[PDB]
Amino acid sequence: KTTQPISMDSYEGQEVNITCSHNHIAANDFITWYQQFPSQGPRFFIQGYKTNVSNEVASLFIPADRKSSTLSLPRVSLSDTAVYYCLAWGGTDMLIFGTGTRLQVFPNIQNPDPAVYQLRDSKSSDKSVCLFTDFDSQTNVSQSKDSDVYITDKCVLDMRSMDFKSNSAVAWSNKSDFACANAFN
Amino acid sequence: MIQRTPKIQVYSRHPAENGKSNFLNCYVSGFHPSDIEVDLLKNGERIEKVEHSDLSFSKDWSFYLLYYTEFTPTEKDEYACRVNHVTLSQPKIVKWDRDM
Amino acid sequence: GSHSMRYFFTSVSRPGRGEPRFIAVGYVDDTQFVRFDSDAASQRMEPRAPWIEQEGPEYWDGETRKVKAHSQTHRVDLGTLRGYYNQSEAGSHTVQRMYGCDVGSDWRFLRGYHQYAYDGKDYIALKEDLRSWTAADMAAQTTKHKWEAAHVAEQLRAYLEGTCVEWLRRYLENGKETLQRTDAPKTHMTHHAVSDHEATLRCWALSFYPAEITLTWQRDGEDQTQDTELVETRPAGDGTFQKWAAVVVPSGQEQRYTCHVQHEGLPKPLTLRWEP
Amino acid sequence: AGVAQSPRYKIIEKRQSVAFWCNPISGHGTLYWYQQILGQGPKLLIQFHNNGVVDDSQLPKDRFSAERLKGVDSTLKIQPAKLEDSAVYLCASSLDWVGDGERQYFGPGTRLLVLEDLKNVFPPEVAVFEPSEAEISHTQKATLVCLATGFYPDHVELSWWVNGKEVHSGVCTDPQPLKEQPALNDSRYALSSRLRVSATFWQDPRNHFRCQVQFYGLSENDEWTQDRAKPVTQIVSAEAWGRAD
Amino acid sequence: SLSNRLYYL
Repeated sequence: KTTQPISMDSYEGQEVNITCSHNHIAANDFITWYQQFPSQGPRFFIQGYKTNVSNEVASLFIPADRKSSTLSLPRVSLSDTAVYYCLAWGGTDMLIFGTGTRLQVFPNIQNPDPAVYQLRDSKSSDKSVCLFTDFDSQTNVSQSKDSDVYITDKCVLDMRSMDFKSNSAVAWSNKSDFACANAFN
Repeated sequence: MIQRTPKIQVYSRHPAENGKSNFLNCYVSGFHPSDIEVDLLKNGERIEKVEHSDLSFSKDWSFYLLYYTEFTPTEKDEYACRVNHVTLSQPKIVKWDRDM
Repeated sequence: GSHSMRYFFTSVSRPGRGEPRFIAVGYVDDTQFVRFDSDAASQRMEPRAPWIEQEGPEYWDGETRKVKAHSQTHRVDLGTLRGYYNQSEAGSHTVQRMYGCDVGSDWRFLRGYHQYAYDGKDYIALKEDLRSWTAADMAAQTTKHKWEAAHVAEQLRAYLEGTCVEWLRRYLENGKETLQRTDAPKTHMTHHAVSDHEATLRCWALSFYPAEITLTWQRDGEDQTQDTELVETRPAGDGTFQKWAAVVVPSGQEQRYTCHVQHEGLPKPLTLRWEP
Repeated sequence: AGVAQSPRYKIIEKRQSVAFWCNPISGHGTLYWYQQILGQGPKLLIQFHNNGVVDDSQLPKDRFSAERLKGVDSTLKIQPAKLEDSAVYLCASSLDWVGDGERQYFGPGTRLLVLEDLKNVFPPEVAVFEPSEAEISHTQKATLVCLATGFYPDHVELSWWVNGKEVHSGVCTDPQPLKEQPALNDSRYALSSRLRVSATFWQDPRNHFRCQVQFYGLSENDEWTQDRAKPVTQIVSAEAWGRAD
Repeated sequence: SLSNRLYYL
């Protein structure tokens, strides 16, 4: 049995360290880490034995007594957001994947310009949406299960072309009393 | 490719007493290869109800098997053990001797 | 005091019947506890001892899995050797594997084993230090070179010094009321006269476990070795063992011979002398 | 080289049959079927080497079964399915299943959703909202927004298309959908997306922007008694044209 | 328990 945190948060550009706990590791068992992105299958990430190992994607720190192990993403990208499974097994042994550790990599907004904008249906002007965008990563967007107020959580967009990233949340309602310039409050 | 010939012992599990149930054994040992025919006899006739241990072997790679049946010895019934193998040109029969 | 666990694998090609026969068994000391037979219905590892039955289904699953892997590795091995020894596909050949481990009374590691045989001869085996291989001939030199590059020694070692031992300790505790028992031999002597001249004294040891025993004849308290017959220790059928030793003797000199019996269940060794 | 599986999504009624397919890496002789219940990791269902079952101790034989009769492509099959079988069915291959420890290569999954009744299945409604002139003068950027609505289930895939080509730069779709009615138990979902482009680009009236939502729904051999339109697999889009002012 | 390590000859 491996045991690992259920979730882990992080900002892009930092070093990330997930801890695996495997006290009853068998003496020939290897320590192995799969990474699963959303809606993909798990893929092999890093494997270690009894001596520390680092490839071109991560580092595995393995103590001498091998009761625990530590995976070390050196400098995380938003693209590294995924579940990280930690297995201690060997040879003909089943993979026992467990719960994993859901890593989340939040972005590091270089020039925040927080603003709310209103967009009109490209068809029935009546229908319209509110866009809160350009806010920093410390700005946190509350949900709203109160009446017909619908608010998405922040989603980062990257315009690589111009090396620009932007946090953005969307709110909409069918009510006529729907206001734009407040609705994220 | 090394062949070895079966060694055969034929004996009871418990001290034999006439008219009292016991187990007739026949332990074959030190043979190679594993293909072996074994048959406990009663008055020179195959006994049906004969079970046998799982194939294991010794430190020299030679096989050993116990064949056994339930039986009640008398003072007139003769049991034996007939084993065949590639190393024996004909079946080797070995009478049960209760002092052995 | 001393204890072992050992697994024994035999696989024999049945050219024409295709699927090779594969039989695996497992022992603790001299008591068999698991078996697998490629020809059986169950196609799982089966129990051959009460105490191991208490093991849960995660166990049985995991052993059935492993044993199938064993069966597979051997089916392949059969062919590999066939080619290494440049033999043809018309003959039945035999491959045998044995591994296991040994511990003192402290229940600590003493020795481990991993060894292969092909057609009743040695093939390859792991030396006592479990750091290097002994290749019986030229053919098995090829397996050596491979398993060296593939760091097999290091891994198997860790199994034998580590895993293997822990499971024995467990099996021992779980089967304490059987495996850890010392059944001292029941001993008698018999007298049968071949002639007016010679006569046979037969010294018996029955219902003993474990099977490790020693019977020696001593003339006037000196090891008499010469006019002697000693049958192979044999299994009784009910988990105990049997042995006897014989001396043919000049009649009138019967009380000049003594049978000496050493077995772990006896506080002191036994001395037996024909009583009319 | 990747493992391939078909299909990606499957909606099925309680008590019905379903079948997943996998093609392992060419040569890999051991294949695996795993089941990934949502929020867990994959657990093994069954393991083949060449055409034979090495491990099936944990497979529910009452309903699950599998095949690899030529030792290459495989087919897992549930029949009759139960509600709790709603999972991703993953497939994997290995070179062999013996040795030091063999690295497994996984396919991308088949998402299976088993429903009590197929009457709660609804296609997506798609609107695209055009950039705010506020954003344009403040930033010289222009963020379209796309909204999928009333869709059940989440078997949906939203893509952005500029002038007939799919685009990914400047796009970000909600990693999750939103229960339109969080209260209710089989609620329909909604989903938003954003395409951000330069002002000068959005000002060109020649540029066509399209938001496309593919929905995996019912098929031929599903029954539709409801008077509403049969919620079949379909692609539902919405568009907006660039505007000089 | 059997071993998990199996290597071909």
